[PDB]
Parts: sequence; C-alpha cells; structure tokens
Amino acid sequence: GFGGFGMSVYTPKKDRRFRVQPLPSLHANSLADDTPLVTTTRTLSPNFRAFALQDGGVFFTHPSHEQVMRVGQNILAEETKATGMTSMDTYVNSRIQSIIAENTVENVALSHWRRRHMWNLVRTHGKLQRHWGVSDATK
Amino acid sequence: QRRSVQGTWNPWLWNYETERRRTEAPQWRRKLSEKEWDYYVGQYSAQMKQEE
Amino acid sequence: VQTGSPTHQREYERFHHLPGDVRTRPQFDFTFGETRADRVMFAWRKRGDLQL
Amino acid sequence: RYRLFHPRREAIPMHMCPAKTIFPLINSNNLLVKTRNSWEDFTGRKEFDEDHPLPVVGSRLNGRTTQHKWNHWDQYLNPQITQSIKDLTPTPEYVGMR
Amino acid sequence: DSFKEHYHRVHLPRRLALQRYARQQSLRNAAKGNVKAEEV
Amino acid sequence: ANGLRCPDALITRTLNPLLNGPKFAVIYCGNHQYKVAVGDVIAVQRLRVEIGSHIALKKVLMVGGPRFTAIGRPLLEGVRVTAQVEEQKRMRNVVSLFATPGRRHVRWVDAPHAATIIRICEIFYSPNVVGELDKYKGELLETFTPGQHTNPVYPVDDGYDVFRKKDKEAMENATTFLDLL
Amino acid sequence: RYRTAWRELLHPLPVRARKMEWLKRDAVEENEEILRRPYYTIKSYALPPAVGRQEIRGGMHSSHSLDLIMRQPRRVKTPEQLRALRDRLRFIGVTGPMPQATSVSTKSYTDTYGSRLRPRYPESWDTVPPHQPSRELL
Amino acid sequence: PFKHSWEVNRMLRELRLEFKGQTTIVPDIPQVRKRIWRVRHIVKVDVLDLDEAKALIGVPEHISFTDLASQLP
Amino acid sequence: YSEARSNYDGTSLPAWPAPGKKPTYPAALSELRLPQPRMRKTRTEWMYYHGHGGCPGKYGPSREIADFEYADGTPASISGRRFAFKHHQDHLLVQLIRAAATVERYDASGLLPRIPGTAEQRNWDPAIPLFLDGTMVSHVCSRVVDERMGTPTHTPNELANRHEGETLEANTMFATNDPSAFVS
Amino acid sequence: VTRLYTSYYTGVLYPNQLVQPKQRLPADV
Amino acid sequence: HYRAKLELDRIRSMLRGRARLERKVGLKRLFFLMRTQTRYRVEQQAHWERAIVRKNVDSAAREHGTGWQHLRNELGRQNVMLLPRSQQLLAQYEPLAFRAVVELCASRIPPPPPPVVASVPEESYTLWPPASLSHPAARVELRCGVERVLRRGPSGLGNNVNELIDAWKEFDVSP
Amino acid sequence: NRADYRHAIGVNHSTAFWGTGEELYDFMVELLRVEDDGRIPTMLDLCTREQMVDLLSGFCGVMPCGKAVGDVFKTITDAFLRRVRNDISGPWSAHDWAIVERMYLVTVLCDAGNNEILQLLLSDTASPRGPDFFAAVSRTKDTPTKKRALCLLQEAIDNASAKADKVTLLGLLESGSEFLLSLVDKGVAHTFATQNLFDYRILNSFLHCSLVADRLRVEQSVITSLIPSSLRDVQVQMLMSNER
Amino acid sequence: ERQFHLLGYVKWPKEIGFYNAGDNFELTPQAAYRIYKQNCDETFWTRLHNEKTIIHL
Amino acid sequence: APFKSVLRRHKHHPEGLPLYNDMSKQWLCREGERWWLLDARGEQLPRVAAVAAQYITGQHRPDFTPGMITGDHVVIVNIKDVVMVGDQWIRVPITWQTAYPGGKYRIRLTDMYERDPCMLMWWFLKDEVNRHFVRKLKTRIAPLEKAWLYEDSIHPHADKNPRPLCWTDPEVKGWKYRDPQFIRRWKPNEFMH
RNA sequence: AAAUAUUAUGAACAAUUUAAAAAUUAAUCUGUUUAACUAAAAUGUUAUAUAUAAUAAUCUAGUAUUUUAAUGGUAUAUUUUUAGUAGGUAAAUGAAAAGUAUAAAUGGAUAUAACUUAAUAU
Ligand SMILES: [Mg+2]
Ligand SMILES: [Mg+2]
Ligand SMILES: [Mg+2]
Ligand SMILES: [Mg+2]
Ligand SMILES: [Mg+2]
Repeated sequence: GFGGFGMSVYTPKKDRRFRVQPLPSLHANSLADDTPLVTTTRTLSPNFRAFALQDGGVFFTHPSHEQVMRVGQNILAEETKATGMTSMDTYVNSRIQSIIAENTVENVALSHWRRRHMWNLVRTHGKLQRHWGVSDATK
Repeated sequence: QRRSVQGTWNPWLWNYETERRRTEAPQWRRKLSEKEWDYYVGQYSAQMKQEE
Repeated sequence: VQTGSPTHQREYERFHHLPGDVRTRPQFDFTFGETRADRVMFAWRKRGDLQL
Repeated sequence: RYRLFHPRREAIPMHMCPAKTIFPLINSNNLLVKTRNSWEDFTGRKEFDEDHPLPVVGSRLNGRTTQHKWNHWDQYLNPQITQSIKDLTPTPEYVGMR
Repeated sequence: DSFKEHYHRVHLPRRLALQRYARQQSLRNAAKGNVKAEEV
Repeated sequence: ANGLRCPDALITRTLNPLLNGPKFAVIYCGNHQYKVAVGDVIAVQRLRVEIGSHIALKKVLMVGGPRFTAIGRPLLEGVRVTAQVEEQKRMRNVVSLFATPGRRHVRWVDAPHAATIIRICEIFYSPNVVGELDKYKGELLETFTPGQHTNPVYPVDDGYDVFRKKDKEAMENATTFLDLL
Repeated sequence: RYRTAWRELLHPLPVRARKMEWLKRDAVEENEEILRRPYYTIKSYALPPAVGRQEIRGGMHSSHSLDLIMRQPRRVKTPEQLRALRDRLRFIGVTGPMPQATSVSTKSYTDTYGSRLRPRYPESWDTVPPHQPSRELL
Repeated sequence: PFKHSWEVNRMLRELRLEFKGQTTIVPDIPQVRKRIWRVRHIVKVDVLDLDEAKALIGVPEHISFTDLASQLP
Repeated sequence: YSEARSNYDGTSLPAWPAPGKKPTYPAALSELRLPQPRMRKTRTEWMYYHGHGGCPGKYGPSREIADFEYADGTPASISGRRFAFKHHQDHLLVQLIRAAATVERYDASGLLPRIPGTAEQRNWDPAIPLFLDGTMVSHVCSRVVDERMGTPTHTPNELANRHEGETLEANTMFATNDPSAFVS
Repeated sequence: VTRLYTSYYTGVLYPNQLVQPKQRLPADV
Repeated sequence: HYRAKLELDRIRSMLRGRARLERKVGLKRLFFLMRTQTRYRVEQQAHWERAIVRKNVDSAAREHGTGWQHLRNELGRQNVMLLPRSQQLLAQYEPLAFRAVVELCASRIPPPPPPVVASVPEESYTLWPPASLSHPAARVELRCGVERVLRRGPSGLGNNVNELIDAWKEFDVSP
Repeated sequence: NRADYRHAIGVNHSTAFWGTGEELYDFMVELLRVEDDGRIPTMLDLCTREQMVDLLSGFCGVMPCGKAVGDVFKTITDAFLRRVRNDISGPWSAHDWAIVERMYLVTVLCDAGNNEILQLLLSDTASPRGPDFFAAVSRTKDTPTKKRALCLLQEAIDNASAKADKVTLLGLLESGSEFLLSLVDKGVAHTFATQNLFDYRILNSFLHCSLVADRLRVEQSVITSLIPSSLRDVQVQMLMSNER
Repeated sequence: ERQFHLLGYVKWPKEIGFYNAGDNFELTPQAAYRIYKQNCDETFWTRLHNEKTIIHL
Repeated sequence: APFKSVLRRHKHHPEGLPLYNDMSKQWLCREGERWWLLDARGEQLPRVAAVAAQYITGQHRPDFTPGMITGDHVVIVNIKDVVMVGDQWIRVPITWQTAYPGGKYRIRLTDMYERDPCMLMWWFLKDEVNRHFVRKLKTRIAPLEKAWLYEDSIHPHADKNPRPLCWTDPEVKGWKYRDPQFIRRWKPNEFMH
C-alpha cells in the first residue's frame, strides 16, 4: 500500500468505470512468438477464410449477415424440433426471419400491431360487434 | 447518419455460435485400438508395479 | 481508508496501508454478538506485554 | 507496463527521413544541401495548380482587424488624405492615458 | 424502500407464481378425470 | 473498376463476384478515423479545399462489404474513395470559463471547431491477391480449393471434463456450410 | 524465521510496484553496461562492420535490415578505391571557386541564374522545398 | 526531469533533454559520457557506431560525416 | 486513390513467405537484456517495433502520407505544421550528422581515450578493468555541479583522513579476471 | 526559460504566410 | 473584473425559479455551471467516454471468445492501427468485419515485417565519369520513380516504363 | 399497482394478490395438455374448426402479453392442421376458407406464422381471399409473398365489385389499406390505391362523408397535379416557386 | 480436478475403467483380462490376482 | 428546465411502487431480450453474482449504453447448492442499520441462508449492480428485477426456454508445468545417412 | 549587469557535522491554485489463514501424518512520453471616424463596482 506512516490519508472517489473482464493466462502459449494471445475458434471460423494481398494486407471472405442469421435459425430449428417451440422460440424465429427479410429499419414497437388488432382475438356478442369494413353503409 | 453496409448487430447474430477445437480431440468414450490397448494397459501395469 | 461495506471489506482492512500487524487478521473478533461497551471490534495476538 | 524495454533507436525512426531528404543527390557524387533551416522561414501555402485554388476561410489574426487610419507616413507621403481633425494624431511614442 | 422491503416487493408475486406452478401439478390430475387429494 | 487480380484464375473467378455491391471503408483523415459508405456525409477537421471540389481519400485502413473484408495493416493500397466537399464552417461553439476562485480574473475562451463537411460519392476497390492463406498453419497455400474448408473445426467435448458446463446439443454439435461454392 | 515472518508484513510498495522498480533497476544496469564500452573500435576495410560485436533469440527484431547491411561485406575494399571514389565527390554549396577541368561550355546554375534566384519548386504535401532562400545566410 | 535536483536538470539541459519523452542524439565524447553517467537513472541510451549510422541513413561509405557537417548550413 | 508506404522509397521486405514454407515471426518478448523475467511486448512496444514511435499519429505512415488529394490527382498544399515537421526531421538528421562529425574530429585529433568511461565511472563501477601504465558565473556553476556530483561517497576518515591528504590504494588481492562474477 | 526545440514544435501563424496571388496579364494585351 | 454578465444573461431561460427570475442568482448559477462543465470536459469526460468504448469493444470480443486485453495486444502486434472508436463502430455496425479482424488476430498469420532502412545502390560506388550520359544511380532512381508513378492508380500514361522514361527524346528536336 | 404492490404496514392489504382467474385458467390449459398425455384430444375432437380458432384466439387474448402459451398454441395449431388436411378433400366452402384465413391471422397475431397455411392460401386459387388474409400478410417482410398478395387483393377486389357485395368490398378495402401501408414500394402502392379507387369508397362508407367523397372523386386529378414529386427540401421547392 | 490430481489419480479411458454410480472405480472386464495377460509372470502376481481376474470376467 | 416532482410514489402510498419489468419508458427495452439459465451448483456466490450481473445490466452486449437499461433475464437455480470457501459462511457478516439508535443488525451469511437462501444472491447482485449504477435509482432498481432466484431446480420459466449460461472462471493457472521426460525416437537416416 | 521604487509575516530544545540528523519519540518547510477543441495515452492499493508450523498415538522419552507458492518468477490489460485542427509569440496599462457632427428615417459607443447611497419588489 502507498499509505505509509507519516503521510496523511485521503478518501479517494471510488472508480466506477466499466471494467474489462479478466482472461485466462497460458504461460507457454503467451511466451511463444508464433502463437497469438487471442484464441477464438467457433462454428463459422472455417467460413471466415483468409487470403494474402500484394500490399501486405489480409483479405477476408465471409458469409453475409443474412447467411449467418439463416445458420442461426437452422440451429434454433434443430434445437426446438425435439420438444417443440415455445412462445419465446417462435418469437425469436419470427424475429430472425424479419431481420433477414426486412431490408429496412423499424421504428415502431413490435406489440403495437397486436394491441391494435386485439379486436380480432376478443369477441363482442352484443349489437356492437366490430368486423372488417364495418360502416353505416354496411348496416 | 448511422448506417451499416453489412448489417447492424442483433442479439441473435452470434447467439447460436459456440466454441470449437482446432484439432480432433480424443474422446473418453472411445473404442480403443490394439496399440492404444497395449500402451494404456502398459501404463496401468507400470504404476501398479511401482505401487506393489 | 474505508472503501467498501463490511461484507466485502473487513474493518481491520482499512489500515492495510500501514506496516505491521494490521496486515494480518486478528486472533479475536468481537463484532458478532453483544457489542462491547468500549466498542472493541478486533484484538490481535499479544506481542509480549503489548496487545493491539 | 510503463517500463518499456525497446531500443530507443525506435523512438526516432529514420525510415521516412533518410539522408536523401537533406542531400537529394547523395546517391550520386554530389552533395547539394536542401534543408528547412527553421520553422520561421515558411512563406505560406501555395496552390499547386491554377484549377485548384486555396479557400478563403479567414483566421482570427486575419479577420479580427479594424479599419486603417491614416498614419504619419501616409499623411507625409500624400497630404491630400488629411481631411479631418482626427488625422492630426500626436507623436507615436504616446501610448495614451494610464 | 429498504433492501428487504424491495426484495419482498419483488419476490412475493414470484413466490405466489411459484405456488401456482406447484398447484398446476395437482390440477394435472383433476383434468385426467381422476381427482385425488394430496397424499402426505 | 472493382476487378480483382490474382495469378490463379480459379481463385480470381471465385473471389471476383464477391466484391460486387455496396462497400464501406474505414479511413484515416485529420488524425481521426471514419467509417464511410457510398452515400453518407461526414464532418472532418478543416481541410484547405474549396466547396464543390471532388477529392480522393488516401489513408484507407479497411475496405469491406456484405461478402468480404480487406484488413489493411496498417493501410490498404488500390482503393478509390472519392468524396465531394459540400461545406466548410464552424461547428457549435464550446465555451471554456477559466476563473480561479482566489484572484479576480476570468477568461472566456470561445472554440468554434472549424470543420469541412464532405459527402462520399463513390468507393471502389481492386485488390491484388497473392494466394490462399492458411490461418492455423500460417503458411501460404500454393493450391486453392473452394469446395473444402481450409481450416476445419471440431466440437469441444472430450468426455473427460466432468464439471464442464454443457450447452445445448444443437449448438454444441453444429457444422457450418460451404460459402465459396 | 520470526524475523522473516515479521519482515513480510513490512512493505512500502505492492507487488506490481516492486516489479516496476526492479525493471527500473534493470534499465539503470543496462545504461551502465552500455557506458562501460570503449570509445572507438579498430576495424578493417574488407570485413563487414558486424564482426567484432560483443553479443529472446530466434525471432525477428526491428533492426533486421540494419543487421543485414551490417553483416554483408563492405563495398569499399581498399583505400585506393576509397580515394578514387572520394575525389569525384563534388560540393555545390561550398564557399570558394570550383575548377572547370572537364568542360568549358558547361556553366553552373548560379553562374546562369545568379545567387538570389531559385527554380520554382512544386509545393505540395509531398514536396516541401526550402522557402525563403535569404534566411539561410547566417 | 523537474522532479529532481537542479544539478540533474542542468546535466539533462546539457544533454538537451527538457521534458519527459524527449529524444536527442549526442557524440560519444567523455563529456557526454560523464553527463549520461550522472543522469543514468532518468535516461535510456542506445549506441550506434559510425558505420551503423551510415547504414541507418542513406549515405554511401566513401562519404564521411565531416563533409556533410561542412555542407549543412 | 490509396497510398500505403512504410518507407521513404516505398520498398519493404517480402510480406509473405514462399508457398508451403514456414513464416518468420517477430520476437514476442520485450527486448530486455536479462533472460528473465520474460514479458510479452505491450501494444506500445509493438507500435515502436512497427515504426510508429510510441502512439499512433507520430513518425509513421499515418502522419507522413498525405491526408487527401483531388480527384484529378492534384496533391494538397504545404501546411505550416507540415513545414514544421519537415524541419523537425531535418533537425534530427542534423543532430545525427553533427554528433558523428564531432566523433570523427575527436578521433582525428586524438581526444578519444583508450580507457572506457570517465574517472567517476571508473571509481564507482568495479566491473570496469583496471588500466595501469564574458561571464564566469556559469563556469562556477559547472564547477560546483562537478564538485557535488563527482564523489557521491567518501572513504571513512578512520581509514584515510582526507583532511591530511591520506588516500587508500586499490587492494585487488581477492579480485577476479572473469566478468561472469558481475554478469551473473 | 529558453526553448531547446528538441521535441516537435508547431510553427507560428505570422502575416508573412499570407497566400499572395499571381500577377496576371490583362485580357486585352 | 469581468464576469461575463452580458453573455450569461441570455441563458437565464434555461434555468428555473429564482435563478430564472432574478439576475444575480441566475448569473451565479450559470457561472458555476460553466466553470464546472469546463473542468469536467478538461479532466474527466475523456476517461468516462473511453471507458464506455473500451467496455463495448470488450463485450464484442467476448461474444467471439476473446477479451479487450488479448485483442488490443494482438492488434498492436499485427499492426492494424484501429482506434477503439473504429473498433466499436465495426463491432456495432459491421459484425462480419469485426469478426474478420478477430480471426486475423487469432490466426497464426505472420505480422508485416518491420520498416526497411533506406539502402544505397551499388551504382553509387561506380566511378563516374569512368574516364553525355546520366549517373547510374540517378538513372536507377528515375526508373524507381517512374515505377512508383505507374503503380498508383490507372492512368493513360501506360504501364510501360521504358517509353515513359524516354520522353525527353520525344520532346527533342532531331538535328 | 393496487394489485401487484403490498407492504407490511397495511397498505393494499385488501386489493393485492387476488387469485381471480388463476385456477380457472390453469384448469383450462390442463384440459388441453391432458390431450398429449392421453394421446387422443377429446376437447379438440369435440371442438369444430371455427370453435378451435375461437379457442386459440381466446387464449391469445386472455394472456396479458398477447401471446398464448407455446404448448397450447402448438397443440391447437396441429389439431387444426390435421383437421384441415382431412376435411379439405370433401365438402369445402368459402366460409371454411375464411375460417382458415382467420386462423392464419390468429397465428400471425400470436406471433408464429403458419407457413403451411400461408402456402395453402397463396396456392389455392378459385377462391377470393378475405380481409383477414391481407391483414395477416401485412405483417411479414417477404417481398415475393407481398407481391403475390397484391395480385390476390386485386382479384378479390374485382370479384367483390363484380358480385356487388358492399360489405365484403369495404372489408377488403380496409384490409388492403393496411396492406398497402405495409408495402415497401410507395409507387405501386399509390398506383394500386388510385386505380382501385380506395378513397372514394372508403369515404362513401362513412356516415356524413358523401358530399366530400364525390367532390374528391371529381377533383382527384387536380390534387394529383398539385402534389409534388418529392417531399424533400420543401422549403427550397417553394422558394424556387416564389422565384418563378 | 485439483484434488483429483493432487491425490494422484489418472483419468483412464472408459474402455479401461471408470467411476460408477457409487463413485467407485470399476475396472472393465476386458481391461482386467489384458492386465492379467500382461502381468501373468510378474513377482507381485498372486492367487488372489487370478481370483479377481475371474471375478471381473 | 426539467422538474422532478416532490409528490413522488411512496412505499406507504396506496398506489405503491412499480415493477420495472412492466413499466413503459423511453430508457426501457424488452425487444432484444434473451433468457439465460444459470446453475449455482458448486459455484461461489460472489462469482455467480458477478456473472449474473454482467448479463442483467446489459454489459455483455456490444451496443450497451449506460443511459439505456437493456439487459437479459437470468434464471438462477440451485441457490441452496452455492458454495463459500472456508468458514466464510460463519465469518462473513451482513450489516445494516435502521433509523433508530441501537437498531444495528449484524448477521451472518449462515443466518441469511437460514431465513431465505435467495436473499444472499439478491444481496450480492445488489452489490455487483451498485458497483457501477449507484448514482440514480432507476439504474439501481431496474436491473435487479431481471434476476429470477430459485433455491431448487423448479422454476415456472419453461415457456421462456432459458438457454444454459456457460462461463469460464478466469483462474485457470497451474502456476507451473514442467514437461515430462520421454524416450527419444531416432530416425534411420539420422545416423550419418 | 546597471538606473530607479518598496521590504517586520517574525520558531524554542536535542542529535549530527573540519563527511552524510539517518537517533522514526527524529522531518529536512513557504502552501495552493495552474488546462483552447477533437481525439490519443504506458499507473499499479485484492487475500493466501501449516513447517522451528499444524494434526495424532505409545510409554517412562521416542515416533506417526500434512497439500511447505516461488522471492524476479508469472504474461496481457486498466488515467498524462502524442498529433490534427484552430491558432502571432514564452500570460495583468480600454475599445470605439457618430458632438472630436454636416452626418440628419432604420448608427444597437453597450459598457462590464455582486458589500457602506436612494427608491422599489419579495
Ligand atoms: Mg479531451
Ligand atoms: Mg543589483
Ligand atoms: Mg491563440
Ligand atoms: Mg458593489
Ligand atoms: Mg446593488
């Protein structure tokens, strides 16, 4: 500690910044000069292919965003095909499909359409029952 | 303006990707070959002889 | 120096910046149970005729 | 770490400033010296091509400038511009009131 | 609200939901056409 | 304008159609790094260029797209990123108020950060590839085969680790596809 | 080991600070080792300059090309070649007259355009010429 | 440098080192050696022989440094 | 277009090995003379290695390469800071050339001694072998600095009282010839 | 305090650095 | 004594209550606010901002199996020169590019060699004149300059170097 | 939070934590989960296809999140699918088609679109699609699906206009309004709306909007001539107009 | 795992032996027969070793 | 100018305190949420609290913004099987004081576990959250509700399909490893051929 | 370095000393404020609770068991060794061509004492 006996103490403001997570250490792998520190090997690593450029750069060829999303959707289907899809599973599947096929931005809440069309789910038995295109011309 | 040519990060982009190996790993529930049988039984017998 | 709650940082760890017995955990602890009349929380091992 | 153990030759890399920057003809048997002696002798920005002039975007020292009042040299060189009593200013050694 | 007050405010609905989930297993039997009380 | 060049016709014909479409470029300019696209507008520090002038950006750190990514170390060569200087003006003023509580002296420093606003008109890339590069072995492959994965991967499950946290089987045993086919 | 167990409790710095202090000590020792070298070194014309060097191995360093140049054999083999190369060395901005041994019709740039006049240099980010040729005269 | 006595600061000024993180090039004369020895706990020194410097910069071997010094203004 | 130069001439080493051959890797450990402790190079050390002195935006291509150019290839103009940086590079080169010329003239005049180091360094460091057989206020300041920094410690007066002019001689009865005693 | 100019020193802004135009011949002559 | 009264009187609308009504209270409030905001911008804002960026990049790398520590050290080794802001922009808007960078860092690809010291050609040691031709080193440098001209960008000058070098002959008038 | 909050001092002691419909809903979902345990759904065998659609809608509405439970949703959807597969060969009518369409709408609402029902409704011709079909299709992002649904909507509008069934015509007009808003190509959406005369019919359907409906039908050409081509830089456009 | 490797036990393949439901180290009959065939004539082998080999078979 | 009203929602008010999982604000988002399943069997309580808080506060997402409260839900099970190294179950206290003199409670982790084992996890999660979000109240409270603590493996979150959360403990150091000695294998051409 | 202006901000013992209090019951003293913008940036407070130790038995003192972290080895990473833009320079003596009036319908010369004065409002 940097306190000491003669030196006076002060109350330092606690550091509340966001800290990076610690990483596992590998002594020999870190001391070797051919092995990097980062060790990432995942499913799409063989899809991420490397090439050498004449100017010293590395040219990476990868599957597209839609292809990665489709691989994830196939994995989700393979997972849920055994015991069936729950509500969260079906929601995530529909969300992945919409992200794949949207080609645009969405600025409205996902529940607004359902809150507006809840009259299709809830039924009214009285004289005032809303149906599609209800108007005084119909009645 | 905030735009993305490849596509913005979403929680289900790398969600179903998991850690892999760079080389084939020997399985614990693995049918031993004859050389593996010989080697492993020799190691077991060597430690047995030391203990005895 | 106080930097945390009694759960994470113990009371005797405040003087860790000082050399000597304050960097060791005491032998006696009176924090649990009936509070001391003079509010003695910890007591280190007797060093001869002196006890901290 | 802040205690870095690297050859201090790297602290001033000469990879982009060889001897040819000072002596452009050093690879031949000539020793014509061409240096920038200091930062003071900088004549200013100059257009490389007529088709691409430099912008007129003023600086503070260039824009925050009042209008010119005729001084002693101007009034002595041309007495026609001495038209008001405010031109008859005292000696330039006089700064002003305390 | 204090620590325990906040904890109980958050968890008492969750405790009641857990009790409902427990009684769901008892209601499983009544839907089978065979009602049997809890056997302790 | 976006023609890929490589002495191997197979890899040339395999990687040429993957450079089509829109691209993004991570570019170094004014001691700042920007991620520009084919239509966006950026505010860089003041450049001595008149309004309505077409300028090319030299320092290019990265050129990528929906199908590729060229990681320049440190910079890339052969990239044509042309933009047009739309504006040159002072940004929102930042006021610094220096007033020592002891003495009687206050300083009001205005800082309108001068900046050039430029819209990126076009981004073109024509690289020169040397050959297929091995990631795990680290060598330059003399042969190129798009049908086979250069570096395959294997599941992390050997049965020896008892307390290994098991994920779902569908994510633990999942093979990828072949994108270069 | 009561004295050692008591001394273990006495420490003005944490472990990381102690490691940094020891790195500083190693840097000071490196400075002393570098200062213990002789002022000059007797070499030969033929042998490469990196022959009598007194010296984390197997990997490439930042001075790789410099070490290659130091290891390759010297390009001036004899003092005869040295002087035969140095006598043709010519100085332009030198103070004093210069001979006309080879050609007579060939005039100097200063002889043609005076001393106050310079060629219009292309001024760009890549080509930075010596502005104000009058500031260079002491 | 200013964290130390004025004498170490004078030695560093003679070495032309004014602030932390500054780099200078000096000869290997005994005066410079004595200065570096006195400030050997605040500086890091690298050595380059004459041939090594001739290789580091783009100058041929038949061209010494005295003529270059006489040429530079 | 785009420019990428790590050198003044644009030349460099072959970035890629021959096909099918093992590549060359830089030294991952920090260039510390002692074999231990072994420490991986930090990011700043890697920047120093690759040529950007310390931080980015200094002494590297990110600063030397032009920031932009016109679409018709026309280069930019010379900034005042660009001229100042050119003068700074010239100043470094002039420092190098003048130091080398000073060394050369000292060697020609014979002012370079045959004994390494100064007298203070020889009296302090035992690893060195034994070699036997105008104004004046600034001058006084240099003299007092020398008087204060020459001898950091004195021989105790119980052995040799320096007030009487008594000095001790080098007792090398238990010395060693090999430098390993001080190296190891 | 004197300045050693060891580190990189940015130039100063002085009116002598004004971009002087070029004398053009009239269009008639 | 200057207190920026005339400048700070315009911004009493952004305050509320007694500071907005009365002039002295509002001037004191705005003076304190500007001074404290200047202090924060000078010596505290950058720490928080760069910590946010570092945390975002660390989370992006942890989603791929590495961390900020190894990622930063290996970016330094590979000599990519991507500021943390650009790394965050790639992590948020170009995940494929960020993953390609992570794959480059994790692979055993040899980083680029260090910069090369400028070397002097062997033609510099040629006795010239050997007793109206150019110096051999000067001709080599002219050829290198022509090649460097032709390498950067496609142009109508042509890819040939000999016919471009022999241009003074094209401009020459045959006697 | 009179029902979700409760403190020990004695606030909301009588209004918080009522088991109003907890046990009833649990019994109602157990009556459907017991079908998987008995392998024969008695409830879903007694239910009619329309009754099954009503039951799934009731569950998706009872759930406060708007989505039914996953197992109940899957069970009802599977039973409905097998019943439709069995009964689509025999007698089938436009009412059954409308039941299928509203079932697909309920699935899209409860956030699991049945691709099988979608392809069935998209492929089976000789039957005009009702408003529920277009309402459900307005949620997806599939360009080919929406391009097919546009032709289906045109055919349905033509069929309704030929049959002179104002009720189904106005329902189709509302659903097609939602569909054209969901479409991404404003050009073709506006062209479809203009050539199918959505504004006139929708206004005539309203209570007092007839003297304005016919006026808009008369003055539609001048309004389209006055509408600008680009809704961007409106200030610059009108400044140029002032200059002209 | 630390306590395992500290006590000094080895993770053998399943074909040799494994810790059964009671965490007892059960040895495969095939592994026992191979151990017998290797250590038939050793000094430490005994009648009890033959009996245990038959027990495992 | 903004204005935070003095008439606030109180714990003693009949309207009561809200649940941030149900509130609808600008800084709350439930669109990209995911459900993880954490198992506390044989894991240390502070480690589990840290790992859970990382996912609860949203720091595990590359689009994390401190002003935006967007975190994934974590169902922590097997709280009764959480571990605590050594005699810390007896030696680690939990202390809190009331608004009364002498109303200071100093209990043990043993007492907290005896009363409710989930209160320990809630306390450690509270500490891990207040480590970064202690200034405001919304940033303090909204994350904590995204933790579902169950001392057993039984939980009603089956419709959410919580994915098992796998985290690697950073302490994997062996502190040394010397390579064993093996018999060298020779080649026939190595013997001068 | 001169010619000029002012100067009262105030310590008692002990130890050592022709060299260093190195006696920690000793301090050897002038604080403290100081920052153009955007980026960059290398810094450190964790604990180890058993080896002259701990856990155990026999007998009139011997012994048994224990898992003894190495002290430069153990990395990387986390807040002050850098650039680009602004921008005269190395920080304390007022700005005004409009009464200084031929100028007379769109001149902002607008001057900027938080505390002793007077009135007013709260
Ligand atoms: Mg800043
Ligand atoms: Mg005097
Ligand atoms: Mg200024
Ligand atoms: Mg006053
Ligand atoms: Mg007043």
